[PDB]
Amino acid sequence: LSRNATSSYFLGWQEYEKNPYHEVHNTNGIIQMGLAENQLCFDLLESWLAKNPEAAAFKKNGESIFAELALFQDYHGLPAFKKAMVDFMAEIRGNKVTFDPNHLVLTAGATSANETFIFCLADPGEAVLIPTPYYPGFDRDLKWRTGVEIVPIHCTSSNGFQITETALEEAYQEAEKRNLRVKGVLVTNPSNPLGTTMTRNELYLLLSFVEDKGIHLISDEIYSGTAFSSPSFISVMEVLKDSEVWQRVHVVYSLSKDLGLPGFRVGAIYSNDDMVVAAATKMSSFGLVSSQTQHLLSAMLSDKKLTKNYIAENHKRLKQRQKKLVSGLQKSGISCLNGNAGLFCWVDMRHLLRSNTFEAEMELWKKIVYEVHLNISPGSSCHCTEPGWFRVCFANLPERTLDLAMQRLKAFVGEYY
Amino acid sequence: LSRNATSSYFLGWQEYEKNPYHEVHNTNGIIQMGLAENQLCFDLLESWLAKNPEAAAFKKNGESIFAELALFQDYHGLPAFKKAMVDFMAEIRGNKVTFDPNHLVLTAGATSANETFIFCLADPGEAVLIPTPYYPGFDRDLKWRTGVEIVPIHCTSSNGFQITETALEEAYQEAEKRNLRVKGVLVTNPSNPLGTTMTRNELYLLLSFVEDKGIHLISDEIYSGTAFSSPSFISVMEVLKDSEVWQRVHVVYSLSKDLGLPGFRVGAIYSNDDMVVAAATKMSSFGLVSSQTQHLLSAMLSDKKLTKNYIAENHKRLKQRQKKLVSGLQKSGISCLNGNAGLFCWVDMRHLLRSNTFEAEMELWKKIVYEVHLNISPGSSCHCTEPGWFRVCFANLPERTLDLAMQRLKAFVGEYY
Ligand SMILES: *CC[C@H](NCc1c(COP(=O)(O)O)cnc(C)c1O)C(=O)O
Ligand SMILES: *CC[C@H](NCc1c(COP(=O)(O)O)cnc(C)c1O)C(=O)O
Ligand SMILES: [K+]
Ligand code: NI
Ligand code: NI
Ligand code: NI
Ligand code: NI
Repeated sequence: LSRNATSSYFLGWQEYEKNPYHEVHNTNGIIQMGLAENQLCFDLLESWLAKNPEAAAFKKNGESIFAELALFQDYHGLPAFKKAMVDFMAEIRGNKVTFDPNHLVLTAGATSANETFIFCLADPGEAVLIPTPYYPGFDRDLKWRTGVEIVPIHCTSSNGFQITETALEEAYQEAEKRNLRVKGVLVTNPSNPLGTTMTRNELYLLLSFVEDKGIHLISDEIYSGTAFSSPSFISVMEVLKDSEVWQRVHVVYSLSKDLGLPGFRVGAIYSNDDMVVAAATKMSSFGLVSSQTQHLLSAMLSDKKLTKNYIAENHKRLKQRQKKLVSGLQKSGISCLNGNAGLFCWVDMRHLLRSNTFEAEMELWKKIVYEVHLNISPGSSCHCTEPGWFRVCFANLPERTLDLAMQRLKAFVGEYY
Repeated sequence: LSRNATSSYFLGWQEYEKNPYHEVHNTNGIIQMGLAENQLCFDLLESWLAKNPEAAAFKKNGESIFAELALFQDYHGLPAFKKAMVDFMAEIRGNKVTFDPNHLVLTAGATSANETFIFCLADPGEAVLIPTPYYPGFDRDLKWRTGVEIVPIHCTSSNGFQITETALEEAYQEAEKRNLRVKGVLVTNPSNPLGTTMTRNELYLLLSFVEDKGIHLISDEIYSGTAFSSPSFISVMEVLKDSEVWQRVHVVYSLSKDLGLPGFRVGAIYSNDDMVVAAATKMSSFGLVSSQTQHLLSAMLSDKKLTKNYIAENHKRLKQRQKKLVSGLQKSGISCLNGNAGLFCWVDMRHLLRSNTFEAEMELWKKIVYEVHLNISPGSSCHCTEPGWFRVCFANLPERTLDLAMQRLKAFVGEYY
């Protein structure tokens, strides 16, 4: 084959499938708390669909448009869907910001949109700065086929894993050291795996740093609609609304996490740079969104009654579900980073480490997966600077199963501590 | 931006949108005969859908499976859909060959599957051999992000644009000359833009050549279901059915052309090499097929009554439509390559060239688009070795519009010749 053709986050995931938990067929199975999915609000969608069958019937205004959709492969995207998307994104941001649909580019999921953005701004050998801890999938998405390098901006629990001027300069000094040409910074807001919204000061800090370095800022806002608690979610685009730096600020979105439709593969890129758009637009040809899905979500995201109620009901259920995990953890004497967003909790299990090393982290992880039968993501998998932290997903399973996981966890700790 | 971020086939296409033809709003518009789309058999699908609403209703065996689909993002693909796909591909090949679903990899269209295959077999700087003329989109799909080079295997009208032992060695000698490492040959069977099925002798010739060079063979069989006339379509996989070369034979498929659903973005890769599959599989994450589309086509492609009737009715309508273009052309004294497949005719307009040059070809093309108001693909756009040839699509428009195009063409020739 070729070079391109030739961790724990992916292993635990594969182990889960080798022996998945089932409330009837396999009660001693592995419980999956390692995938950030949101299955809480399906009933609201399932209900709406069964009563609004026209979208799925390839019909518009009553008349069939099956032929038009079957042929639609325009890499510019279905216009009705792009408008519905930019309004939904505006609604999530309290309508404090507005997006132009001619500047929105659809992609098959955010996995496809992040890689695409890398291909547009960084040539092989070049580099991007990314705050750690970060989504484990980034190592694959952003590097495998682009040949670009990620230089970590380290963050510690000292200041709640926030981004500091110190970390930024330090990460950039590491780039210059390795003679790597830094093309930009890619941040996740709200943060995965932290489950925290970025503060306005962090945002201004990023905007200033990339203004002094003449580089790009990419904000992965896929969890923007999962901000179920104060403070408020602040889009990087809102911070620009209060010279030439805005042409270097970009947004990556997806309907995978707030709507819980990762299977439909709807992602997007939004940039103010007319050039980035045109190039990203052309690249979407490699991963367009099914026109069938575009038309369906175009009808759903157009029902302002459905979206207003969905957002409010999702925040509510997320918050309730989050407290149930926190309390379940507090029950075993385990604390979490104070999070107000995401579909997971960044958990502090340092006090359970044999030693302050990653080797010890690994060991604790193995036991949890092979003994407690729970799949969670270790912090080294997220490139966290300090051992002991784990990401635990709480919205990808039934409440009762969540309780079960907690019990198996309480037993374990009260079984070795 | 970056290097990656920074012809006539694409221009004529853009001109068409700047002034598209319309049988009511714009009769002097440009007629599109440059896009190989099949709108002939939509009625059969549209009809089936309106009477089998469950697929589009996210329901299986009566029960809702909306939640399961919404969450399905497995890069291994929905199993029911993969089985339905491998049987449909088997049916198109007269069930003379069988495909294993664990060896089939889904991608968002064949555009996504061809690039992916390039990333798996060729490292940047390396090369692939491709018979000309070939699909203009290949220059973008296979080279833009892979950095791989295409070395043309020239074919002339002398022997009906078939592939000869001479052309193969010659193309390979050109590679060695440019110190390019040849990784394989990528062929289109049936051929685009020729609209001809590959003969068994050509297939054996390719299998032998790649066996002597120790390289891979990729067969783009996206038009396999558009073989509406004798001789029969012969899959490269059938030729292998009558030592270690089969592990280097691969197939690229799509539902864009036989089913006429380019908008749904369903593509696939099939290889016998367990290693290629696993790697292609991982790469599909960048362009997965919407689970909604997978489930819909899983029901449709499972109705053996629908598929048997669709295939037979499609061949029939294609053949009838093809003769209508040939006769329309013969009417202006224009001949075509004797084609038995595809959604287009490879037309000989050499006798209309001011001179035997491409400059003259360009000139004839400009006039046709700007004067006759017809969009067709010139042969240089396909990297044809001899000027004067044009690809004309006949299945992407209403019969009456097709007649109109013919009239405007007859007038033109009888207006300058
Ligand atoms: C649901 C997986 C979750 N996060 C994934 C993810 C993506 C991929 O999303 P998609 O749109 O479905 O391709 C892109 N960006 C980020 C920042 C994340 O987290 C997880 O398990 O972490
Ligand atoms: C319908 C366009 C037609 N051929 C396209 C094409 C593709 C892309 O197909 P998709 O599956 O929709 O991404 C891939 N391979 C080949 C060989 C062709 O021709 C055209 O206008 O030529
Ligand atoms: K897709
Ligand atoms: Ni367009
Ligand atoms: Ni603009
Ligand atoms: Ni899988
Ligand atoms: Ni096998």
